[PDB]
Amino acid sequence: WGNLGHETVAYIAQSFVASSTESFCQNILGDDSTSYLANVATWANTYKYTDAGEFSKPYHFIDAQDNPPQSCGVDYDRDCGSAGCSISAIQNYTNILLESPNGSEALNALKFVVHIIGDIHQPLHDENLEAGGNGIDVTYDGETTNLHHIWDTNMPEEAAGGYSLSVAKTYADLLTERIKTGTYSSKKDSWTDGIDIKDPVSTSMIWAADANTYVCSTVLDDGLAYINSTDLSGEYYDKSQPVFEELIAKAGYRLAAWLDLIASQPS
Ligand SMILES: Nc1ccn([C@H]2C[C@H](O)[C@@H](CO)O2)c(=O)n1
Ligand SMILES: Nc1ccn([C@H]2C[C@H](O)[C@@H](CO)O2)c(=O)n1
Ligand SMILES: *[C@@H]1O[C@H](CO)[C@@H](O)[C@H](O)[C@H]1NC(C)=O
Ligand SMILES: *[C@@H]1O[C@H](CO)[C@@H](O)[C@H](O)[C@H]1NC(C)=O
Ligand SMILES: [Zn+2]
Ligand SMILES: [Zn+2]
Ligand SMILES: [Zn+2]
Repeated sequence: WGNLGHETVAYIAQSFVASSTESFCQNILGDDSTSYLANVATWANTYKYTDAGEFSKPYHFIDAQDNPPQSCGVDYDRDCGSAGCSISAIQNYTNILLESPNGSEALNALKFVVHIIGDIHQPLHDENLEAGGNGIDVTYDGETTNLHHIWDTNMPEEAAGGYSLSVAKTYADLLTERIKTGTYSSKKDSWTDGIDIKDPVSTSMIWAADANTYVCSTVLDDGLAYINSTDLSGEYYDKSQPVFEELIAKAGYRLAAWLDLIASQPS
């Protein structure tokens, strides 16, 4: 996701974590504002463009070698690669937070988890084709961009009605209400099925597989000729919106569940 998506995911998580989980995170982050998760939700992106953080670029995605839009699937051994991926990074950073929650590595590990649980839920972060759709040129409301970018940024910003942190907070609260009492309330019990703090690979693979199904159903089902030749702010947007909204909601809810687990380990 772009900044709006990541900040939305983070504000949703802040709405669902336990009070002790909140304190646990605020201490690690050295940020006790009411935007504590949202303030750091883009850090991993910032960091990957620095000298020290270049190595972490591959941690934002898993390049699933599947066959969309006819068939989708993610396979950890097949797809992660020797440079690491979203799934191997969730393992590494979760385990840092379990083994050394007070240590010097906990700050970055937490910021990585917050960002990467978000990124896993963006379907094109679970797809090899043309570098997660970066290589696919599109027109969006008259602007030339690419397919990955519209999923990350153009479409969520359009749906949220902006890009600022305060817009993110309002979008988060909309989606949060959908979870508590609205259209997602009968789905959310299934959203933490299979979650296991002792098996970050399996757990994050559930989420990656889930987002990946949308590559076939939604992202690419019109086919590449349609996508090359049509302005995607029309019908493509209209059918994309409910999918990215639900996936952002899931990302937030799952991030909160995972943070609760990490924060509750005895010591
Ligand atoms: N194989 C790839 C390559 C890049 N990206 C993401 C991370 C990059 O910062 C962004 C570029 O728009 O897309 C992706 O998800 N999959
Ligand atoms: N994430 C972003 C960043 C910028 N802009 C647009 C609106 C801003 O006014 C302009 C900045 O030059 O670009 C946008 O819509 N989304
Ligand atoms: C785990 O995280 C640390 C700190 O960013 C990094 O040095 C290391 O290479 C990572 N290990 C794996 C296996 O991803
Ligand atoms: C997109 O259009 C360009 C130029 O019209 C052409 O080179 C290319 O083959 C097209 N790609 C697809 C998948 O239609
Ligand atoms: Zn992102
Ligand atoms: Zn992206
Ligand atoms: Zn990222």
